[PDB]
Amino acid sequence: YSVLYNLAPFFTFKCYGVSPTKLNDLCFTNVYADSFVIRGDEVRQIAPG
Amino acid sequence: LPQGFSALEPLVDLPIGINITRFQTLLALHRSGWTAGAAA
Amino acid sequence: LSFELLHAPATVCGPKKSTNLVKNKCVNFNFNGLKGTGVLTESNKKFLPF
Amino acid sequence: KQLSSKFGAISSVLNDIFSRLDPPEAEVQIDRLITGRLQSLQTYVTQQL
Ligand SMILES: *[C@@H]1O[C@H](CO)[C@@H](O)[C@H](O)[C@H]1NC(C)=O
Repeated sequence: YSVLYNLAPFFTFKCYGVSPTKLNDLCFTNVYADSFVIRGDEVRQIAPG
Repeated sequence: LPQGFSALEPLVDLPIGINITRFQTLLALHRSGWTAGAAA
Repeated sequence: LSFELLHAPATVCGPKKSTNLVKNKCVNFNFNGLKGTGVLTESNKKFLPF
Repeated sequence: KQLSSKFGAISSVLNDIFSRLDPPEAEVQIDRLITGRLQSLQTYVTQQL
């Protein structure tokens, strides 16, 4: 939680779900990290619901 | 099948994460053409 | 990224903090990031490996 | 058993909800949990009296 953040200038870390302040007290069995690239204002399309 | 109660504990769990729809069982032929023992 | 729990125990946990197994006090405790009640004493019931 | 019942919530444990769900959120969830428990205990008290 410290190598992917506070290395570059600020990212667009605006998301709904798990709290950024709750990342230091949460246990998860498995994580599915998928990476992709989009164009322009399609960030809103990547959202639950 | 013998008459009795015997639970089966989970020996190991495999996170294979693939589609499985058909299963095939293998056997062996004893060489000592070949002789096949009793296997029910 | 998806942060979900499954039937298997959580192998990866966010809290690193300061590892300790100290006792002989009585205030309050936390286990696996989940609050609860009870005093961690001896267990005569042997668990299965899974 | 009614205490162990989820009453149509995400989980029956308040501590897991507090450690996972957003602290601004889950207020409705814990409210429905406590009012279901209140209904169960008031039924128990009425039948006991
Ligand atoms: C597995 O394959 C069968 C037959 O091709 C198909 O009907 C089924 O939807 C598949 N399951 C998954 C999870 O892909």
